[PDB]
Amino acid sequence: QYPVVDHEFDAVVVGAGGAGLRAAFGLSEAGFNTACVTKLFPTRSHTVAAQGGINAALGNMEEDNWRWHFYDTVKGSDWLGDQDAIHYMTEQAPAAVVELENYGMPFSRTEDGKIYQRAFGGQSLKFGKGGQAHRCCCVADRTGHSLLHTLYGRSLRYDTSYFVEYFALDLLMENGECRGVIALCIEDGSIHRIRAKNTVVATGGYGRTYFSCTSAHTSTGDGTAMITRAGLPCQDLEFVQFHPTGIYGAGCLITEGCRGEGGILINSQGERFMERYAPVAKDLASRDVVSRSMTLEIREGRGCGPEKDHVYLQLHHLPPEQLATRLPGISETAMIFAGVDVTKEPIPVLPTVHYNMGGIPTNYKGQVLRHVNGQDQIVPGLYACGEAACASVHGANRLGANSLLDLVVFGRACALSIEESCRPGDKVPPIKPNAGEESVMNLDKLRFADGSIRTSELRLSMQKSMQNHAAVFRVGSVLQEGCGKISKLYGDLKHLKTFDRGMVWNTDLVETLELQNLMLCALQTIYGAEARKESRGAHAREDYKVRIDEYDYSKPIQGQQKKPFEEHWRKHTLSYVDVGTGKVTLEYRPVIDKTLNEADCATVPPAIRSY
Amino acid sequence: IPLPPWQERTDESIETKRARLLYESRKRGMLENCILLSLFAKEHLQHMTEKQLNLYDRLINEPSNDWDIYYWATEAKPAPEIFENEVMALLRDFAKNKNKEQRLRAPDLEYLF
Ligand SMILES: *Cc1cc2c(cc1C)nc1c(=O)[nH]c(=O)nc-1n2C[C@H](O)[C@H](O)[C@H](O)COP(=O)(O)OP(=O)(O)OC[C@H]1O[C@@H](n2cnc3c(N)ncnc32)[C@H](O)[C@@H]1O
Ligand SMILES: O=C([O-])CC(=O)C(=O)O
Ligand SMILES: [K+]
Repeated sequence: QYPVVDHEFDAVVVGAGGAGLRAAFGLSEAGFNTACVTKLFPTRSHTVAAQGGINAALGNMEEDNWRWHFYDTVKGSDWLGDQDAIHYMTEQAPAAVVELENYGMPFSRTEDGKIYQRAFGGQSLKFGKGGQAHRCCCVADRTGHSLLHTLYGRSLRYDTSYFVEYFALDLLMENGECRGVIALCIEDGSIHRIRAKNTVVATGGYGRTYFSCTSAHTSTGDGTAMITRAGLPCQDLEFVQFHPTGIYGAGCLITEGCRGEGGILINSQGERFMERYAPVAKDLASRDVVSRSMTLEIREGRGCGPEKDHVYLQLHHLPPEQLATRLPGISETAMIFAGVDVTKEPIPVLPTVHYNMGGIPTNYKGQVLRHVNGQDQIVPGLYACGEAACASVHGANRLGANSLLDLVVFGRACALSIEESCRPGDKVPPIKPNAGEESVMNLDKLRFADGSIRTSELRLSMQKSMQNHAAVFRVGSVLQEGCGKISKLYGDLKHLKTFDRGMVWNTDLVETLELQNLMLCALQTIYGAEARKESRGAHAREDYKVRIDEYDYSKPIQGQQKKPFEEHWRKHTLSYVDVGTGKVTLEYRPVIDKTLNEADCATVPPAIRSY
Repeated sequence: IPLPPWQERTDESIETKRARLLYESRKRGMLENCILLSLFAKEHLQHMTEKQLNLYDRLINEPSNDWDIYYWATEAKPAPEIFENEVMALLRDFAKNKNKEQRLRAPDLEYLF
């Protein structure tokens, strides 16, 4: 019933974000016949929302060393990040930025023509001894767009074949090797098998598993679900990073500059509660302290609104000139989405999903990993980079301005590893004639569905359950009830009912495919959060408030008995899902503490998390 | 630097044009344009003539930066003369909520069937 168009390329890149465009442009510049599949126009990727900058120890302000950026990233990951990847990312950071500038990115420069660097919170010097660092290189406030505009423009110069508005359905796997991707043409509804010797998955995050995230409705974990349907593991999916101040309901990001310019957080009793939880830093404390404080205020009963589920962000005590000049765009955002005049009303705010540290496990070369009998093994022909991948350079918590760095470094790394292990025009591996039939069968079932639960109704129940069970507040009984609810919602996928039965721009069918991908990401996230009985980075439990490492790093290491692997939690989570039954399976692999070379960069041993 | 000069499509039917512009309105880069354009498409797409659909097509698909479209609709930055038309006026009117509607979540697609 469905004709299948076939395409042959040297390499296929799923995703036209910062990471996908860097990998596609790198493969095409190296001479490979490269296809780039994307359900959006490349400038419509979530990368365009990034208005900050990119971290790099260029030293164009003070004296800086990339090993200090290495130390800050390792410390920020709460020693769950792989130090060999953090070594590769931080060391390649200066060369990548200069390469981006020579590509044509209008980086904001200084008086002497050097790239200007700002001070994003969390950067230090001298291995954390002291001194704020200036590593954030920004292109005004359109760094994310300028990155997408430059890479997509240069990729077209090398004849990168773009499949704009194509929805990748599944990986084409055969005998444990990836031989391309089968995708859906959203315009006409034709199935296309884009065959290639190497596949690079750069599909972004999955923030839409929750009801309140700062990302667009497109971050649906599609690449994460493809890896899951392929029987391959996903890594650290419970580590969901929250931004403290997001508008209640919509989820739009409220910048920390509001609290910097004088904005305060208020509960349902007029109390500036941050004076109590952090008398030193107050409302400008660390994001984890602010988020858990807000969640604790809502739990104990001091929540605002008719449902008492959020707190207030007050700005009206500031003069109107400061609200307009020092905080541009905050008044328009609060009025348009919350119906709030900031000069006389507070902004309803709530902790909001912002970044996914987890995703597809890879090595520092971008090669996707699987776990076979307690050992890591490369999946031939499969690469991942960006927010969809778990290098892991961010470990348990991502630092600011390191995501755009993660995009360009490992997107380039994926291209380098493909061109160093293959050659353009190599023999395109063959696939069975009926390869992808399971994907087309699933697509046809969703199109001809007429059950009892609508797609929007199931999506709302999933997002609500994830918001009420696996968000900032995580405790045993709540997490376990959430696992049962999400598992019940996965069984209810067999009761879906869609309406658009055609194939011409079937947005209803696209969103129902994304709901399938969201449910797979939600199952692995909430089961991994229930199992991880510790507190590390963005994961904080009330029944287990201490970071459980192989040693107790609050005391001298030697003199203690090193806990075995099956007892401590300084280890990555590996999650599988039996798509037929929804059963989740959890494995674990160790954190890579060795660097690329100890002579050039020393391993930073774990230490107690200092807020 | 030069990207494909945006072309006005005249090969698709009016129903295919509305369906395409509905997809391109809901699937944006930022959450701000995701909520506004999806709710603006819910209220105007099925009633627009082909003239208005072609203006709405150019408004939401020609600008490379989604932030530029957002700043024009919120009147934070002056829109170009090629975009100052009737659809931009409706978008500015829709952005300045007068009936005090939701503007929180993207509308569910159950209003089309
Ligand atoms: C959400 C967000 C993130 C963000 C930020 C502000 C916001 C609102 N500001 C940042 C900042 O100032 N500095 C920084 O370092 N990071 C900042 N971030 C985070 C970071 O920028 C993002 O995580 C990053 O841009 C994500 O990059 P990535 O390329 O991995 O993800 P993407 O840009 O969303 O691209 C995904 C692409 O994949 C395509 N896709 C997805 N699913 C499919 C399917 N099924 N088929 C085909 N293509 C698919 C998308 O179309 C897109 O092109
Ligand atoms: O400034 C913000 O709110 C966004 C942010 O921390 C980042 O993504 O780097
Ligand atoms: K990630």
